[PDB]
Amino acid sequence: PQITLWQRPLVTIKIGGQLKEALLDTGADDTVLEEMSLPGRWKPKMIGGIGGFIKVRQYDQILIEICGHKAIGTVLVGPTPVNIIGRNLLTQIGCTLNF
Amino acid sequence: PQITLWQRPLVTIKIGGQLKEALLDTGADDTVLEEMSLPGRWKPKMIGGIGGFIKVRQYDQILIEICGHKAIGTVLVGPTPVNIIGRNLLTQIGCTLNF
Ligand SMILES: CC(C)(C)OC(=O)N[C@@H](Cc1ccccc1)[C@H](O)CN[C@@H](Cc1ccccc1)C(=O)N[C@@H](CCC(=O)O)C(=O)N[C@@H](Cc1ccccc1)C(N)=O
Repeated sequence: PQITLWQRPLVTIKIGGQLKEALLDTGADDTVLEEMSLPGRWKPKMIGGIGGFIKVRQYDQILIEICGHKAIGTVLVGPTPVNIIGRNLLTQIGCTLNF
Repeated sequence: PQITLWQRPLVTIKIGGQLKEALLDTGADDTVLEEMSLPGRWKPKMIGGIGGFIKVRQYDQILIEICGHKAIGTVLVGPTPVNIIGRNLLTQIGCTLNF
């Protein structure tokens, strides 16, 4: 699809059998989900944003469905206020900016 | 034009007589620029992202040129690590997400 930006580019995703809303973020290298019940092993990570920094949980090769389009890749889980879909997944589902 | 997301979607902006590089960010409601010589009156403000919050200086009705495209709007100035073009200005240049 095509999405205009008058509103947040919020979308439905499905991950670890659960349905969640998530923001399509071109300013994010990574995908960061709020605290959630995810299965598998992980590795400790530190990431940065406008406010400062937070510690995440690195989940690799995780399946996720974004607006009907499936992708596998790294998913970070931590103290973020919004679920964020970053370029590691945005490239996957073939998403582009247009103007 | 069309911008894929294999690399950060960085663009050349001109503002206040000066040339900078700014990141096209669909996850940002607002435009936030690093500290810069900007003329005029402004108003304190507090904003948040991953990591926490920063206080910015708010400039209303500032002209800015993005990849050739002229737009006028609010620009925020403060301790952001990088230049961010937000949805307030992204609408003004007809920018959309596509996938
Ligand atoms: C900037 C304002 C107007 C306050 O909006 C946001 O903060 N919007 C955020 C959405 C949000 C919604 C609700 C609540 C809080 C936040 C986006 O995530 C903003 N996108 C960029 C804004 C930005 C870019 C560059 C520098 C500072 C700030 C971002 O933080 N991108 C992060 C997303 C998190 C992530 O990718 O894991 C990023 O790529 N961070 C990199 C790059 C980096 C590294 C170290 C320091 C600074 C940046 C990283 N791997 O840490």
